[PDB]
Amino acid sequence: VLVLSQNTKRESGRKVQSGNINAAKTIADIIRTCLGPKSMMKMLLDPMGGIVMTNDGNAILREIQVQHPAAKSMIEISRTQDEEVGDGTTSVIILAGEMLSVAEHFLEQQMHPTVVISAYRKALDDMISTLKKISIPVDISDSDMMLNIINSSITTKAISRWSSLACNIALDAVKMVQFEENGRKEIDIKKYARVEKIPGGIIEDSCVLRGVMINKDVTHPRMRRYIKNPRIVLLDSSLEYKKGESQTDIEITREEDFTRILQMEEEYIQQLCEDIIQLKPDVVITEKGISDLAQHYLMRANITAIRRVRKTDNNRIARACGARIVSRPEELREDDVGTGAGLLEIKKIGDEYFTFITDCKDPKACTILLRGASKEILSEVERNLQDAMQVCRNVLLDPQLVPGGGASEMAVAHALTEKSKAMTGVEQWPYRAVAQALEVIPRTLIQNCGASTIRLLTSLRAKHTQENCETWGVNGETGTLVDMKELGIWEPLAVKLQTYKTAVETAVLLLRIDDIVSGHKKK
Amino acid sequence: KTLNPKAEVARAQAALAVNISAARGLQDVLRTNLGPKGTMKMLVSGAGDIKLTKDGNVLLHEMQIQHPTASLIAKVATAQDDITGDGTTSNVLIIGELLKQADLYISEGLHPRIITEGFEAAKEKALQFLEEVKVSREMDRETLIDVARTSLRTKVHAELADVLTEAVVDSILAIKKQDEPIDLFMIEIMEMKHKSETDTSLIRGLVLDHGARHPDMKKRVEDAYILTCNVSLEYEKTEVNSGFFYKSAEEREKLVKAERKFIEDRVKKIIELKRKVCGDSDKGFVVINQKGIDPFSLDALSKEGIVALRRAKRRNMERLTLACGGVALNSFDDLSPDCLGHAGLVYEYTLGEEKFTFIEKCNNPRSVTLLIKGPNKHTLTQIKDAVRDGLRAVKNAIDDGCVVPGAGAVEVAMAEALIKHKPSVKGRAQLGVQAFADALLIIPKVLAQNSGFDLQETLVKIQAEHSESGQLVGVDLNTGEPMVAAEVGVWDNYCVKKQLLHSCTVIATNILLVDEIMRAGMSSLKG
Amino acid sequence: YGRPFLIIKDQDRKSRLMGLEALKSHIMAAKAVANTMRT
Amino acid sequence: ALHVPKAPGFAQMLKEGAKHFSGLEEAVYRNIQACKELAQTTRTAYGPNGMNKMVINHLEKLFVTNDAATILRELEVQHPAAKMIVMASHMQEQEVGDGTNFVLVFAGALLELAEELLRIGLSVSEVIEGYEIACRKAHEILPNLVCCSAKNLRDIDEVSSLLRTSIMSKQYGNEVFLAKLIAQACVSIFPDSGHFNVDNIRVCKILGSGISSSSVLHGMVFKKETEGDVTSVKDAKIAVYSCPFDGMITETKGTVLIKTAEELMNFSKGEENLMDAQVKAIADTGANVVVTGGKVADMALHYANKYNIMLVRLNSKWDLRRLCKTVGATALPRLTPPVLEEMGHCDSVYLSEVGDTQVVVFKHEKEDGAISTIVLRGSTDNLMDDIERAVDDGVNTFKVLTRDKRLVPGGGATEIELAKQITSYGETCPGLEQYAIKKFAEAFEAIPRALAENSGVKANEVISKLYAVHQEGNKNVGLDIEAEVPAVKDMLEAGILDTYLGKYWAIKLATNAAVTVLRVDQIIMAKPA
Amino acid sequence: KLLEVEHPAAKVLCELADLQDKEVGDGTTSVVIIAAELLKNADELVKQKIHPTSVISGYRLACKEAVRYINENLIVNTDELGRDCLINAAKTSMSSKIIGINGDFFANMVVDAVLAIKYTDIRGQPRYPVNSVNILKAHGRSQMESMLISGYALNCVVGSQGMPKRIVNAKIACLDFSLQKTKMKLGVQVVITDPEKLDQIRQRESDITKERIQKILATGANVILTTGGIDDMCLKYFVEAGAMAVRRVLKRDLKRIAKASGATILSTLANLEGEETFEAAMLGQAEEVVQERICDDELILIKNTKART
Ligand SMILES: Nc1ncnc2c1ncn2[C@@H]1O[C@H](COP(=O)(O)OP(=O)(O)O)[C@@H](O)[C@H]1O
Ligand SMILES: Nc1ncnc2c1ncn2[C@@H]1O[C@H](COP(=O)(O)OP(=O)(O)O)[C@@H](O)[C@H]1O
Ligand SMILES: Nc1ncnc2c1ncn2[C@@H]1O[C@H](COP(=O)(O)OP(=O)(O)O)[C@@H](O)[C@H]1O
Ligand SMILES: [Mg+2]
Ligand SMILES: [Mg+2]
Ligand SMILES: [Mg+2]
Ligand SMILES: [Mg+2]
Repeated sequence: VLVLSQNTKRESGRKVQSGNINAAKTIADIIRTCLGPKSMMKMLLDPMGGIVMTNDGNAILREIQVQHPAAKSMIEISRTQDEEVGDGTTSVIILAGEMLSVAEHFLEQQMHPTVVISAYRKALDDMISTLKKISIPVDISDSDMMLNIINSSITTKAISRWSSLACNIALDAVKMVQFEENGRKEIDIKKYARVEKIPGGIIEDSCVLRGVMINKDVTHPRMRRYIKNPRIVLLDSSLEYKKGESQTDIEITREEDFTRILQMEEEYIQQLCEDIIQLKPDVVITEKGISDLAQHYLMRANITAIRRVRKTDNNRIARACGARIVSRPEELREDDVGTGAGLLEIKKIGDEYFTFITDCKDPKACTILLRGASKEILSEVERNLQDAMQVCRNVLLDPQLVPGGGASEMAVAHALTEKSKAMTGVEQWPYRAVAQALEVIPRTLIQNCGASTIRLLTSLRAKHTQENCETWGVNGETGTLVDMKELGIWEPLAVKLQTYKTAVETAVLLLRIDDIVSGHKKK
Repeated sequence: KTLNPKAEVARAQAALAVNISAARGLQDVLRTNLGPKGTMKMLVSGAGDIKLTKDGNVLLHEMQIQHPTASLIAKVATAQDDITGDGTTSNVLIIGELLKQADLYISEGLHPRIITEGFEAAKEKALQFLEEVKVSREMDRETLIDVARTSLRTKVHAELADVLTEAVVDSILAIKKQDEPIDLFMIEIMEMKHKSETDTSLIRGLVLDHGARHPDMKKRVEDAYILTCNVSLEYEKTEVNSGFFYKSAEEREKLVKAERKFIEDRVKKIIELKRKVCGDSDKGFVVINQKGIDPFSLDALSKEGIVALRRAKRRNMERLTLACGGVALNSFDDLSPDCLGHAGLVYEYTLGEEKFTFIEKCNNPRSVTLLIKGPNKHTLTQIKDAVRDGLRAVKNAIDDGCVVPGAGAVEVAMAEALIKHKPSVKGRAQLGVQAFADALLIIPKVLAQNSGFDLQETLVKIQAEHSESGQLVGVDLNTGEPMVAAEVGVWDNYCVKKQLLHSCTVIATNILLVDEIMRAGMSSLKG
Repeated sequence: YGRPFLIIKDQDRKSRLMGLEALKSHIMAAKAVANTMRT
Repeated sequence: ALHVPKAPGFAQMLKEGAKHFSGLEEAVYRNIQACKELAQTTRTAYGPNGMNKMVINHLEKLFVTNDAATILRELEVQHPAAKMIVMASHMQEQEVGDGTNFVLVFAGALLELAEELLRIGLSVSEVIEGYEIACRKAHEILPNLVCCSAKNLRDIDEVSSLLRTSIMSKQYGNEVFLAKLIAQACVSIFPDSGHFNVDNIRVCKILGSGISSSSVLHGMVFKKETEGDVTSVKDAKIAVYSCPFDGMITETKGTVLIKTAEELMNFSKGEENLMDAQVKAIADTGANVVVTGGKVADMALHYANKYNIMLVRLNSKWDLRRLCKTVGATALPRLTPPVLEEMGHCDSVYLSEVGDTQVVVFKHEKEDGAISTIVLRGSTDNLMDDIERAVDDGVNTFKVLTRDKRLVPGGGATEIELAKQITSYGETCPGLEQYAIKKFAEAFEAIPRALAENSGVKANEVISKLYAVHQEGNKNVGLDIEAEVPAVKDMLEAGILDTYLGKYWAIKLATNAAVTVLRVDQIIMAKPA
Repeated sequence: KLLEVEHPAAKVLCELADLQDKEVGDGTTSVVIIAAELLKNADELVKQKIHPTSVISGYRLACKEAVRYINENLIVNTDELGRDCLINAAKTSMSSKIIGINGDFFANMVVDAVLAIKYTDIRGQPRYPVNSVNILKAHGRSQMESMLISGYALNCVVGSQGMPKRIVNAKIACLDFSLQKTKMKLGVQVVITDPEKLDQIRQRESDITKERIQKILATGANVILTTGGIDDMCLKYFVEAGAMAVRRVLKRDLKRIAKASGATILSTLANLEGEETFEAAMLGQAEEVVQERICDDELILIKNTKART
């Protein structure tokens, strides 16, 4: 055997592009099942042994093992779109699939891909310009408008019957998450809105607590359980005698040295306890363990101690109360004492103790409590709440509104068709081809609704030809041409812009591959 | 199929048929346990353990079935069980009946959205009817007794059921306070494999699972004190690595005699406290320690007449404090006589190899202990499960200010309301309302089938007796004749039924909207 | 990637030699035969 | 993990080894993709500028042809969607004989243009109705584009000018000589009152020099030898005998019975005397060559060589009848002297050899006669097979022209004109069939696009120029071939003429195959044996 | 490089392309194609009964003549416009990539980055060092929104959540030692002989670090970068003092920051005597150090300073 390489398979030509287009079309046809309010839910089985029952476009695509590089690139771009804006995970995939399917008509007509990529970029620029021109501003001080926007954004999920409370929950969460520190920086992180999932109860018992909810219990039953206005303090160091990493040895030759050391240990413990109970606290929250002597001292001083906590939980408690974590007990000072509490009641939710810190002055971190049936319903509700919060944050970051459904797509298509008459050369056919490719979303919505596209498509095309007819969409519930100004369906502009940019980038990346090399074993 | 050849995916009709078949199977399997006239099942594990239980949750968990819908149903049943109390078999029954009624209309050519809307409307109507039909009561001793009897009648026979009802009622009345919710984790459930099951009684106190260790100790004290503590009485070493260095045998003996002086101080302090409290040979002293005790300290305590118990659980620190009224101190700083407890009878019992400790005769105890006796392990487990279910039912009836009659008159009233409400709804929701009304009447059908009477004729007679009257005509299980449910002594719950209906509606909505069971995972066949 | 093409039937079993080595081997074989048939 | 079960109804009783495709995605779309992949294979070999293809079957053979029929026959397709197209191509080749790749391309284009309609929403019924209406319109407008007819059929200066277009599409370069040879062979065998047979042309492959060394022969040839010593025969009187040249015996098993010595001594003498008498009586009628069709004997051969009688032995059960029909003689099942009306008058019967191969040439000096034989010369079997296939295609085209003397402008102007007329007629058609009509009109542009792709020019510019020329007023203007610049050229002045009935039958069969494929809903297969 | 071929000529061509990319970076395939064509042309001469030495000599002579002829076709860069020539060269170099169409902004950004990263030698010819600009990769919008950040960008997050994320006119203090507690060496053991000294030793073990932190922050520092680990006590001290602290920083990034801001990396606090002190003359002065979130992840950016750009 005398060959150059081993177990190598090289394939070039139009076959690679054909296979990539076929894989993209298959992915688009698979993901097109979940679109519009008249869609259905799926069920995935992870190799671990659980049950994944949801309707999001990213949660279903992440549980599918594939082998084609095009499918992997589609999964990657879908995950990036889901991690960027949060919403619009299926529309981008459908648009990319349609754009790659309508691109094979020119590849068979001895057309060079460079002109195709140039036309794609020129169409993307015009689409971005049109979307920025048709931008409609909106005020952020109106709560009814924000509630209507959230309801129209979450009208597709299974919370279509409970959005009357989920909208207010998301609004309160967004209002409590926004915090301004030092300078002119206004960050909106999502690591402080902890979502708890407790099985049982009805879905109407969910609310937003002004604080947090730690699943712990008191160390001793003699401590208090209901305090009016306590002084919750925080700690970091352990409350026990530990060894040293400096390799120390205590060589003793007398007889009372053991008793002296045992007494000095208790004296140091009592000194540390006295240094802790210096500004008269009430509730001590530490991250490590607490010995029995410290617990007895805190019980004698009528102090409540909680052990074994997390760093995120401690940060949330400090943000809700208004204090800071102190490592050394000798440097407690005064400003580090949290006095933002108002209620400390420990209840039992199904043979399990829970800590509740409700009623605060100005809390900046809340914990959403969800009560459902099993775990899949709770996970779906949490995902819907996270999507609603992301949509609200994207709307607050950019006060722009565009008509959703299919009015904006038809308006952009008409604007591109009215401007394509001035172009000439080989950059006119792909422009007009991708100008009509944006109608894949309304066609799919009509097919999923009443399944009568051959009439509604031309009815919407003949209507958008007029002047003041750019906000006419298709109702997914009934199936008639209605105005978007009276229906109340709106969507942000940043999400649509990100979707269009991701679709164009994916089409450009996939329209420049004509070789597959596999069999080098990496190293 | 084109991207993953080793992946099994089903369409909509196939998945719907599979789900309907699984629901029908789970309904036909768990159908002989409804009512007290049901049958008993025997479960044998892989190790050869016989379990004789009658609960629906345990029977569904120990049935060896691998299916996603079955797993979801088991999870929902476990959630209902550990949230409310009793309501596992009826949940699966109503879920299966609703799924069958939905598939009956879907196969003819309908849409699941209209069926879901009709089911939601019927659930709202049933909730309104249950909220407008519930009667308020004061919940006296007879009401709780009747509720516990009705809850425990579907577990054992008659004598054991009444005994367990009386024991649960007495324990609840003993752990009852003037305000605040009823806190659990107070009634200790101890099982003993001796005598029979008819000797089940409630002990006003605490029963430990271990006794004394020193043979030269007192076994029965007529009057002693209770000392609850968790200090260490063993040879504890320092945190830092130390070392002893002597010269001759005298220095070694002196170091040996001096190294055991830390526990000697505590022993002397305890002896002085006991001598100050008692004094003469008339009272006793019991020391309850959570950690181990050295043999030297045990001998020193036995030399004076002290019965100490080592290695105890953490939950016993609160029960003893609530029963006797002592103080669970950790250190020997302010050793005051007021931090002790009062006892009445401290005697142990030997059962072959194990040892017990009974603390009876208390002043005002707040945490009693239920004594369970059984000749076998499966009988003990069944009695414990029945006691837990009865306690949960009593707690649910006490926490609520209303009572719902049992039997099946509530289901008949809900079906009548749904039948009278469908013409008032527009659209195609009338079929969904009719299906929901027909699915709610499955409780009397199973209750009458397991007894030994007819089903259609019994339902017709019940409907005829309920339409012409205005009372809650229940279903009898003795002669089959229609009788009153809220007059004999059959009761149930309101929040439990509400949660059951909510879970059934949620399961129906989740099943009627899922029509694709794709499985695209890793087979993990490498190597 | 230069993929090898099949020319002669069963090429992975036969062996081909140049010419000078074959002539040298033939001369050596003839010399050995003459030395054996010499006594 | 968790495993899902099967559907309790039909999937459980489906039995392993079989398949089921009830959905439109896993059936109609799969068949459309298979047909597209099949059409994308034999697409570069359509026009005269297309290359050949070397296909090897499982019999370890060699087939380097260019027609799509041979490629589809030597492919062994395991797909019904492509099997239907293969059967349609075989039927078209059996009917006409010059319209397989065109039918395949038309069916592929129709399926590709109907897939998008089915995807956007057009159902199968409306698409089928629109396709049928467009096919009827094309069949009605087709007889309106003739403007060309054949005058005489026996003129050598006219037949070779018609089949040259069909020969050039199969053999580019050397076509004038082949056309002249085919015209001469058709003229030498042309009878009267029509009735042209396809079995009157015999092809002979002889490995010789080049292609220009080939010629025609007015008669028949056989690759055998002479049993006797007689070779050069002037006035040959052929006497064909279907019975073997030997002594006739009894059908029933019977032996000879001899007792005395006189019979044992006179049996062989009488047998030889009777054989000599029969040989003398056979040669007394004037026969110069005896062509038998069975086993010969030694004594009979010696007696024939003694009286100078040429013996030709051959067994094929078809060549004997062909020679009898050529020389005008009848077969005799017995060894009896023939009559004057049962004699085979020839011209020159000799034994020569060409290309190191002994052959018996039966050349006749008559201009008419019966059948002829075309001798092929070459150095490769594939080239000889290609030349034979081209000769057969030319003979089929001549037969079609004799059956129907109507001509249509070839190249690509007829398809463009038909598409333009269909688009103009479908503009005034209300309803939902206008989309199907416009899609059927777009399928006619696949021929000029394929021609431009095979030539090496821009297809879009060629199509635009052809449409502009057709809209200006010219109708018989196709696409130029001998020009690297994408331009236009007249088809009537050049001489690019093809048959009309053949194209009509091809379009009809293509539409039939298209509607048959579209009528297929679900697919139910079993397990291979 | 990622081909793995077991042929000697293939490995030779691969190492030649690698050397060409390491010495220059552009034109890695053209040289290989030219070498393959030269080998194919020389094979025909070898097959024509020609000695390889004469062919090699002729190839060397032709290469020398071509090299001597290239100097005849040269164009002075200073005689043209400069900026336009650089833009055209960048667009030509980026013409065979994925950003060939959008080459009007990327070329200008590259030219601006090259003009900003300009180092002077020993009073002679100006130098243009590369591989110093931090090219970060983060998924988000399109490629046209990738602007140029005038300054530095670190790929690390803040230590404690209680530290501010926006400090105006801060002081960059580069350190090359871990901020942890004191620990003795292997040859220095602790033998406690009196019980009245173990507590004092345990207290001093933290008091030394506390005094070191107080002496470090005595000059009024706000930005402190530590390449090693930072304990919880140091984090609490930095939070109480009101200053940022970044742990686990690369050495090259710290060197680039110290060179841009003019600071000096101090591996220890010792001086010319026997006392650990800290001066204020070796503190890098920055401007606005704001932490921005780039798609579910944050990163600290440093703007322009006062030493270099
Ligand atoms: N009630 C409605 N009315 C009009 N348009 C809707 C409605 N619900 C959803 N849509 C449209 O359907 C599209 C898909 O939305 P959805 O399926 O919720 O998420 P994704 O955009 O990720 O697919 C959106 O672009 C939206 O404009
Ligand atoms: N003594 C009784 N008289 C009338 N009905 C009864 C009696 N005991 C049980 N039932 C009925 O049997 C049904 C099943 O009860 P059970 O199996 O104990 O719990 P679950 O209701 O959770 O299945 C109840 O709905 C109740 O109405
Ligand atoms: N000289 C020519 N110039 C242009 N086109 C030609 C010429 N000769 C043949 N053709 C084209 O070739 C096609 C037929 O080619 P061929 O594959 O040999 O037969 P078939 O009709 O069976 O496909 C005709 O449609 C005709 O347009
Ligand atoms: Mg959405
Ligand atoms: Mg029960
Ligand atoms: Mg032909
Ligand atoms: Mg380059």
